[PDB]
Amino acid sequence: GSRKIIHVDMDCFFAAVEMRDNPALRDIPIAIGGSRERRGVISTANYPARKFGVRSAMPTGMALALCPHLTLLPGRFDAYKEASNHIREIFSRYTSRIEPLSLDEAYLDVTDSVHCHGSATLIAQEIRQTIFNELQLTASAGVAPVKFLAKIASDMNKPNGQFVITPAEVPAFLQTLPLAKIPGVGKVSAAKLEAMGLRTCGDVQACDLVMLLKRFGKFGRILWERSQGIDERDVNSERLRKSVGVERTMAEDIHHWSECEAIIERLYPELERRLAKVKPDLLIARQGVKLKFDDFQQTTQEHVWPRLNKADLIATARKTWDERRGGRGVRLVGLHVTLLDP
DNA sequence: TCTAGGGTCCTAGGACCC
DNA sequence: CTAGGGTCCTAGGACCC
Ligand SMILES: Cc1cn([C@H]2C[C@H](O)[C@@H](COP(=O)(O)NP(=O)(O)OP(=O)(O)O)O2)c(=O)[nH]c1=O
Ligand SMILES: [Mg+2]
Ligand SMILES: [Mg+2]
Repeated sequence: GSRKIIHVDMDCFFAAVEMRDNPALRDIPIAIGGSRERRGVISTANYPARKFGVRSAMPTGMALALCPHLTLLPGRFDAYKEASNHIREIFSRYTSRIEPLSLDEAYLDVTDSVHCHGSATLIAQEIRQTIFNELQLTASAGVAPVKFLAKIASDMNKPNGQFVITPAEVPAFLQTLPLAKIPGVGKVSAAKLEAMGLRTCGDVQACDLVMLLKRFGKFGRILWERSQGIDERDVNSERLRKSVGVERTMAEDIHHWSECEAIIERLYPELERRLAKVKPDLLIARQGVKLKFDDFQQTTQEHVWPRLNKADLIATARKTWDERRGGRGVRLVGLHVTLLDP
């Protein structure tokens, strides 16, 4: 049938929390991320900072050259987790059909809801208002028949706005809809499509499905389908973690193995008490290490393993260091597990 | 500018299992 | 009358947050 899906997205999440807890900011360029000292990257920035072009995933050195007066914050994660849990409770007030995508995002299947006369608009509006009141955080929302259009509409009226796409508005909306606006379509994909003369969903509607399946596989099918406005993806609410890892980037050096091992020794206690939280007996289908080199190239080494143990990680990391390092310096060391199925 | 720390899913080359 | 099909490892890419 036709569903009423709602995507909720917190506006400038981290920076919003930090500004909420410190009004001395608010009107100044702030950003959450690591220092150029410790080779950091911007997690997110507030709007005054974005005015200078400060983006997420931007190297802090690049952001400081764009915004010399950028105030750099480290990040208060628990303060984000409380907000996330809170807004999720707020979501649960309206339905059980809830698929959290992160801390500040969630899909809601709100069709069978009898809350605001079956209106997803008033429901989303009330969720945003409730969030505003109970958290002093602002939020934006997308309302759509399917998921990806709810996600797209979620960004069309931010900050503190919501956008609604009706089944009757879908075809007109799809025609001049750039493929890069579709979730799952990043720079590489969009450049591939662009090179193939495809920019919009309307461009894809007049395309051969067989060709798309050839050049992209599943991605081609999904591209064609959502270009048609088809997204049979159902809001899950039973979704679970499929991995946990602990990795770190240094100022650098480490060209010696003892340094890598020391860093592993300092990384393992945390891989423990993060895994212990969601399986006290330390489950594990696979275990592994990751190394990132000075050329920014990285390698991972995992293996079938029955239970978390430091020694094996150290051995594997020794083999990765011995065989794949190639005399290169290492900027990052990482540990990783994979968990089991139910 | 000099590029985090988390995760998701997808593919694929080769190794097994039958 | 040497096994191809399918599943599993496992390393890596693209992507999102
Ligand atoms: C994209 C991104 C986000 N984050 C964190 C910071 C954000 O506060 C949080 C939510 O990400 P988002 O919704 O994609 N970004 P935002 O909410 O801060 O920006 P917007 O207001 O939604 O436009 O995730 C990163 O730590 N690295 C990233 O690359
Ligand atoms: Mg978002
Ligand atoms: Mg957000």
